[PDB]
Amino acid sequence: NRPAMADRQKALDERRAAREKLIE
Amino acid sequence: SFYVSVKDKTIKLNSTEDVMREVSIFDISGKLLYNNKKVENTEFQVSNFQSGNQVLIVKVTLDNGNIITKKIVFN
Amino acid sequence: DIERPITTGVPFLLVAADARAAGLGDQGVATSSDVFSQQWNPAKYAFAEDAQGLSISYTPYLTDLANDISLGQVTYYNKINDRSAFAGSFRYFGFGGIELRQTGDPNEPTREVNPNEFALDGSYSLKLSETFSMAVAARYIRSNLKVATEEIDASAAGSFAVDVAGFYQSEEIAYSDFNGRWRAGFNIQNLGPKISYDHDDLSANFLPANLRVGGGFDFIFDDYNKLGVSLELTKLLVPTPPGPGTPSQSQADEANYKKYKDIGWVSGIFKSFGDAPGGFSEELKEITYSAAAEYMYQDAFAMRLGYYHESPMKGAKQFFSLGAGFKYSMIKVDVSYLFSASKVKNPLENTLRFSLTFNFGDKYETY
Ligand SMILES: CCCCCCCCCCC(CCCCCCCCCC)(CO[C@H]1O[C@@H](CO)[C@H](O[C@@H]2O[C@@H](CO)[C@H](O)[C@@H](O)[C@@H]2O)[C@@H](O)[C@@H]1O)CO[C@H]1O[C@@H](CO)[C@H](O[C@@H]2O[C@@H](CO)[C@H](O)[C@@H](O)[C@@H]2O)[C@@H](O)[C@H]1O
Repeated sequence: NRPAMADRQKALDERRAAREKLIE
Repeated sequence: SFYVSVKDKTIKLNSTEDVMREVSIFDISGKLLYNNKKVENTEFQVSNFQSGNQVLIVKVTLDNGNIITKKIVFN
Repeated sequence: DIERPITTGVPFLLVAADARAAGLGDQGVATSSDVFSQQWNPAKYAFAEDAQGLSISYTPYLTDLANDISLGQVTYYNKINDRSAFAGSFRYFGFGGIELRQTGDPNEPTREVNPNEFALDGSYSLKLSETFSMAVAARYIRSNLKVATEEIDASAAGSFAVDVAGFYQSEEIAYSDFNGRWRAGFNIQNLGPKISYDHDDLSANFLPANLRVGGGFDFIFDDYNKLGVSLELTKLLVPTPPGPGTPSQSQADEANYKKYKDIGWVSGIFKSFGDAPGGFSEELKEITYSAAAEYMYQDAFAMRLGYYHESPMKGAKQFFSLGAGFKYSMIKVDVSYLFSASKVKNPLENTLRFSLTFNFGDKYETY
């Protein structure tokens, strides 16, 4: 037709990277 | 139609065609300073020494349970 | 009961003036940044999520006895950059209009007096690091509670004070069961010269200089549920007056009061600390504390429990507090209620505090 802690930490890291990259 | 007057440390209630049943005078602290259940549209002499307090609250209960509230300055 | 309370001028400055902090046990130094964060901790105005905010707060007094006797607050904040913010707040305690009447032809013109007490302050907050911020505030206090009569002068008494605040807010940190957040705060309040109610230097009252130190933690579950637990400690920075005797019966008390009242406010700040032959435990009786829990759903519903404890030796203000908050689109409504647990009657018992804030402007992301 074209371990919740680890997931939460990955989501936080992705949010941090995206917020850092978007403004610059 | 209701008036409270203070001339010389004396409280004077005036009601037009309305007769009061009870009067209560409170301080700003909420302490009951005076209470009379036999109001006759007359004057009231509360103790003159109030430790620097001037503002008083007068609650008047009429024939019916209606309550009239007046803030006065005790002078 | 209350043995040797600390006597300060303009005590109305110590009353919580917003429903959100009132519902959290009269604490705001380490809670989340909001529009009311001027009486508690201006330093978190730099951590605001909205660019500009306005707020109106109403705290009625003696609701059963009379109307119009209340403490109102109007706050405005504007954060210009992502690092700095300006704020201005105005607190006003009033009895409402009071008519001065003699019988004297009751159609005669009458004089209306409004005895009041207000404080107007402006604060600047700047973020030093990404997690820490500081703030400096300047406040003008005026007291006009006296009514002019014969042999009574009703000139207002004024004073100035400064505020130094600091706020730390960490980033979201993932743990085993939740990804919480850490907060800390301090606020040194009401640092200024003594207020003279009678306009005489010999008869002056200390400003209620205060120190608030607090810390909080946010349990974040499901991205829609939050539980903020906050703890605050408060100490008055005013010297304690002499008591029964500190070695001619009344002469000793007169001399002790003479030496106590002849203390500068700057020196009084340091004299508040220590001044006891005992250790930390003996001085712990001058520390008030408060513990608060705020549940937050979708950042739109808030449910607040609080406990405020003074030592019954001074003040005797011990109570539990209930609070609720709602956010429709840009309008936030807070209500708070108090259950007293002290022997002395709390003037704010059976009273529902109201708060209403409008948020507008740009939105800032939270680090
Ligand atoms: C003098 C003393 C203060 C009076 C100033 C009045 C200004 C009103 C601001 C209204 C406010 C807060 C209101 C809540 C606070 C009230 C609390 C009261 C409590 C009382 C107890 C949101 O209110 C929004 O409500 C929206 C309705 O849904 C409307 O959107 C409008 O629909 C269409 C129009 O029909 C329009 O096409 C559409 O573009 C709008 O989006 C607007 O009314 C407004 O944007 C502010 O938010 C925003 O408003 C705008 C201007 O609109 C402000 O821009 C600046 O305004 C002047 C700056 O000073 C400058 O001149 C101006 O150059 C500058 O652009 C910003 O501030 C901005 O952040």
